Amino acid sequence: NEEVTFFEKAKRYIGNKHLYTEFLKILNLY
Amino acid sequence: DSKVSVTGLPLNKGPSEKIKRESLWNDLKTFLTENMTEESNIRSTIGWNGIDFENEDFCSACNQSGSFLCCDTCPKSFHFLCLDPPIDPNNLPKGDWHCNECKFKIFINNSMATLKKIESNFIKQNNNVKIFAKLLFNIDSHNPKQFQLPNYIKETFPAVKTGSRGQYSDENDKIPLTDRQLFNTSYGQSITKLDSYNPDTHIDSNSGKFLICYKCNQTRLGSWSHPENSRLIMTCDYCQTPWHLDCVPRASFKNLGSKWKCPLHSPTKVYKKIYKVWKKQRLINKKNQLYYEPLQKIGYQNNGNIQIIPKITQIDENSIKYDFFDKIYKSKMVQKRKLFQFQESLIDKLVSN
Amino acid sequence: VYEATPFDPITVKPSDKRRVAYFYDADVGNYAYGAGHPMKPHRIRMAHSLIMNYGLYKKMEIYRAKPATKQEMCQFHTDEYIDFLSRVTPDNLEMFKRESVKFNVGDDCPVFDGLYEYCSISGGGSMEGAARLNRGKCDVAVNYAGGLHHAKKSEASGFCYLNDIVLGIIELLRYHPRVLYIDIDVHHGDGVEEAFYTTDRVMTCSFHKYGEFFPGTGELRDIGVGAGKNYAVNVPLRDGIDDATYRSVFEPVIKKIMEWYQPSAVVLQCGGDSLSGDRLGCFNLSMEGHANCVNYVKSFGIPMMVVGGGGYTMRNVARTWCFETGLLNNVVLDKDLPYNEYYEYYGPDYKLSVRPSNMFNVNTPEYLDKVMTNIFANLENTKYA
Amino acid sequence: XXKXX
Amino acid sequence: KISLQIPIKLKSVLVDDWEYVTKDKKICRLPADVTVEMVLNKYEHEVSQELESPGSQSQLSEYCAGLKLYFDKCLGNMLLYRLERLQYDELLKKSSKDQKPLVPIRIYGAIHLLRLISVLPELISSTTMDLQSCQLLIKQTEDFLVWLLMHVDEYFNDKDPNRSDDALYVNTSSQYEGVALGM
Ligand SMILES: [K+]
Ligand SMILES: [K+]
Ligand SMILES: [Zn+2]
Ligand SMILES: [Zn+2]
Ligand SMILES: [Zn+2]
Ligand SMILES: [Zn+2]
Ligand SMILES: [Zn+2]
Repeated sequence: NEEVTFFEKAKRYIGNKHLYTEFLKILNLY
Repeated sequence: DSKVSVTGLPLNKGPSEKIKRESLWNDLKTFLTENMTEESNIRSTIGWNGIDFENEDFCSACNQSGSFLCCDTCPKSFHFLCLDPPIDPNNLPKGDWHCNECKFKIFINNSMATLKKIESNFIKQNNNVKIFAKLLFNIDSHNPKQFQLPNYIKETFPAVKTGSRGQYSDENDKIPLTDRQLFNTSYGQSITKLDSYNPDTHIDSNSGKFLICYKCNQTRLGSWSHPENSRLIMTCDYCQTPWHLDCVPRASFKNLGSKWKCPLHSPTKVYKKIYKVWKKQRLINKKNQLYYEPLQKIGYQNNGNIQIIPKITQIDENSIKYDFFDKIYKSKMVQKRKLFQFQESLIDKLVSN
Repeated sequence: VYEATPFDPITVKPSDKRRVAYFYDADVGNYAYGAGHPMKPHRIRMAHSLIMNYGLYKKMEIYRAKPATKQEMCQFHTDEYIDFLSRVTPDNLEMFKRESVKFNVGDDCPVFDGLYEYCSISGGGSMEGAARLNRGKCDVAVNYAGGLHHAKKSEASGFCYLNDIVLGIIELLRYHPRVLYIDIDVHHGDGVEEAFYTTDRVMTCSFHKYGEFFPGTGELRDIGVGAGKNYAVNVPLRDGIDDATYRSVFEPVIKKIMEWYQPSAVVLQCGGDSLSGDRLGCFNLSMEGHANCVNYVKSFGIPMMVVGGGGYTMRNVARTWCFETGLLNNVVLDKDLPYNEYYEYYGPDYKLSVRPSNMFNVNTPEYLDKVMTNIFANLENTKYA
Repeated sequence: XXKXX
Repeated sequence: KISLQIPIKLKSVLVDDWEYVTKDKKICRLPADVTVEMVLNKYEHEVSQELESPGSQSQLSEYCAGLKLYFDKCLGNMLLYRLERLQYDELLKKSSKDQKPLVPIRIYGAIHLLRLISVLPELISSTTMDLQSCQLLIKQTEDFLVWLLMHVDEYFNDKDPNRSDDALYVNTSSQYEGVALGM
């Protein structure tokens, strides 16, 4: 319900695509 | 006494007319001391008593510069540690020093029929290891070398380049500074440290707009009727994200050693501290890097070596979402049931009294 | 937690009257590193003349510490390095070509003449200076020929062949539990920080310029290892720092250190290449913004030991050292210089003041906020002395 | 590198 | 010309070793815990039970003995970087002092054997062997390489000399680097 909103908020706030990719790589490593 | 000093002329000589023309317009109380100083030896440790050719200008082995022991027959020169076996620079045997190759030649008397003879006898003797016979015979004809990887090994990884003196470089080397030979000359006080001029370091070179810092979301260009409001923007060398020097707490411009890396790249080495090591491979290009797209999405582990699509595992944002949420949910509930069981065991142990 | 402040003049404290001892060997000034190297032991002679023409000899005792022996030098350095230093000379140097590369004593630090004797004078002055602080029998100990804070255990670096600050601090540690060492040179005191990097009995604190600058050590994240973790403070700054900014950074850090560490003795290295118009430094301090640090460290009232250091312009260093010694003796000296032997070095004004430039200052308030917040967060863990 | 000379 | 196939994991091991001995200024920790003799003895003692025919065993034993002799004779000549020749000299000194000759197979680990293997094709192509014998040597070396790749997790760990201890590499002081490189 709200976690979809969390991931969309992160995708919006990062603003870029390479930065969002690096963010997803950090999340995968964890 | 007539020999010139720092001043330009002999010491017992006044200034010339050229210097005085181009440099012109047109009792004391430390007599004492030998009366007031009295020695101090109050310290604790005062008990302690207390073909006329010339040799090359580089080593034949490592191909570098230094102080060489040279060979008379051939123009080779070697460092002292670059020999076999290494020689002490003090206790050097004088007399005639020859290298391995010239010594081999003078030993065989420059006759290769004798080379036939000795090599045939050698291969007859080394019958135990007959495969390594001829090899074991050639090693004695070569001057020493240093190790350098074969080029069919260095070229498997394309981000790897041999440095100037055969050193390792891996794309994190910024570059040597070429017009920083031009920097020793410079434009006057217009420094390479990037001081006193930041109107055009806040402006995107190609597009034309301003570079906006990632953390504070402003390009503090200041105003050059008040230059104390500028804030020294710098861009990352990999993703080109701009940051202020006061936001990434750095106080420098990275100019010489390596490339500066934004806080927005994940790791390249971890040190889990549980301690274990890397989850990141090397870039094996040459078009031998094969990818895999697993048929199961929400459980695949495979490495920390993924590639994100809309051996390297191809994974998508949805599987990352699900894996993150699953991990945190199950760790949450497991730690909560552990605390639950611990506290209930505590209550039955305390009421047991 | 930084906040801007002005710079009010220096007024001495009438209560803090300390029996100062001054160490000077009339031979140290005659040993010159080379033609054109920027190191002159002549700047220690110049200073002394000023100190003697202002009448400051009637106020303190003047001594001449007996020079260190090869076996009091090896309390820190190794026997091979000290033997090399004792044996080498500019003529037999070609015979020592393997130790000139091992011990680094050929060209940045050259072999010039009576090098062993200069090192002996420095070390003996400082060990003796510190030894008179332990025997109960001084309050401040001045020795300007010391302050070679770059020399390592078995290597010379930075024009320094013998680390005598370490010998002095070892001599201090025989009676004092905790010792503090403050370094206000423009460089990093890398030898003193290396020698006491894993111990919780000496706390080093150095304010330096960090960048692509010699020696390239001393980041904010170097805080020690082992039992001496959080007992090493590095404050890196940018070019052109001024008196008010340096004051607003210096005083809170040092007050916090003294409140949580509670040292038993101090050692302040007041090398003056952080002044304006130096040959190697990049700061923009004046004479009084440089002596305010000494006055503040003297405020707290514990046994103190002031040593020399760098300084590449001779007149600026001479005048600053004279002024600092004067205010250590609880007087502010006149600004008109008296007639002394080196009167003509101090043109064109012939006054006791060092002038700053209009250089641009790049140390913003938010950078110093971040630095001081990190430093205080670290220091929070050294309280229970 | 080093300090000047 | 001769061609040898090396697994890419061992190629990355070699590139890592080239990175360490070069701009990281590290040397190896000697005497190693697992030397060349131990690796080759374990390999031969594990494989000799594999195939039954006596000829395979004779060839295996001859290859291992020749590899030992050749590493002994080649290590100082061609297998050392320039930073690691001061270590070689110090070992040679402390050996000659004790009236004992240096035997490199009982000191040096598996990374130097890997160096020798990688450099083998050029040494083979510089001699005047047969072609059958070159291909026999290459076959034996490729079999050894796959066996060693099966054990790569046992001889080539990463342990950060700077962090805990007993890694396969050690840091050098400025005196070692001054006398070794810049002399
Ligand atoms: K400093
Ligand atoms: K410490
Ligand atoms: Zn060489
Ligand atoms: Zn020759
Ligand atoms: Zn910002
Ligand atoms: Zn970046
Ligand atoms: Zn300095």
